[PDB]
Amino acid sequence: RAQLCQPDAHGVRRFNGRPCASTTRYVDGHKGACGCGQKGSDTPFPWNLQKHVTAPSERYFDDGGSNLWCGKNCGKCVRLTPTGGFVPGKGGAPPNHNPVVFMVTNACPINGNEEWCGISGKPGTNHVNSHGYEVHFDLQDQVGQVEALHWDNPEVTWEEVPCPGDLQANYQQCECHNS
Ligand SMILES: OC[C@H]1O[C@@H](O[C@H]2[C@H](O)[C@@H](O)[C@H](O)O[C@@H]2CO)[C@H](O)[C@@H](O)[C@@H]1O
Ligand SMILES: OC[C@H]1O[C@@H](O[C@H]2[C@H](O)[C@@H](O)[C@H](O)O[C@@H]2CO)[C@H](O)[C@@H](O)[C@@H]1O
Repeated sequence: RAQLCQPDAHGVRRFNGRPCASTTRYVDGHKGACGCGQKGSDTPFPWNLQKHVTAPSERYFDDGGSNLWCGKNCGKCVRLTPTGGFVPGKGGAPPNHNPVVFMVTNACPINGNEEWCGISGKPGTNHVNSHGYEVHFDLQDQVGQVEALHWDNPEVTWEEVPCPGDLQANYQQCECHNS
């Protein structure tokens, strides 16, 4: 048993009652779906390639909707805490369980990401991905910031939290701020 969050009666994986999420890492260089770069260009601000930022699965990104530009949850922050688990063959156990806060600045669409981001309802509606998680967080890794955490697709618990001050200030520059 590599996955430590066990499915509840509705199939949703949890760990001591808290909901779990799967995670992956990505590199693509795009500005992304919250507009965190210069208007009209596909160029991200450097901080949006360097900091702890995430592309959640589509139905969380837009709070049940399908908009892939200025989703409802752009600019939210989530605290992810490793459980020690992982999907066998698709991750590993991390060296510690320090929690890390990430800011939503992009989206992981269902199309082309069915295994991890193919979840057909928002959290709380008992819809899960193919590995049993109600939400997925794809972590930006342009500058190796996920490797610096030594995270290889860890299973995590997840919660929304207020953003740290520096990430709030960064988000103010994104086009979707106040949309
Ligand atoms: O589709 C989500 C995300 O997947 C990333 O690839 C995963 C891959 O699915 C998994 O089998 C392997 O173990 O890990 C990699 C890295 O997390 C891919 O890099 C992303 O572009 C994609 O958005
Ligand atoms: O990059 C600006 C462009 O972002 C689009 O979102 C993409 C994002 O670029 C990509 O990194 C991620 O993997 O997929 C999302 C969703 O397809 C956004 O949809 C566009 O409106 C925007 O112009």
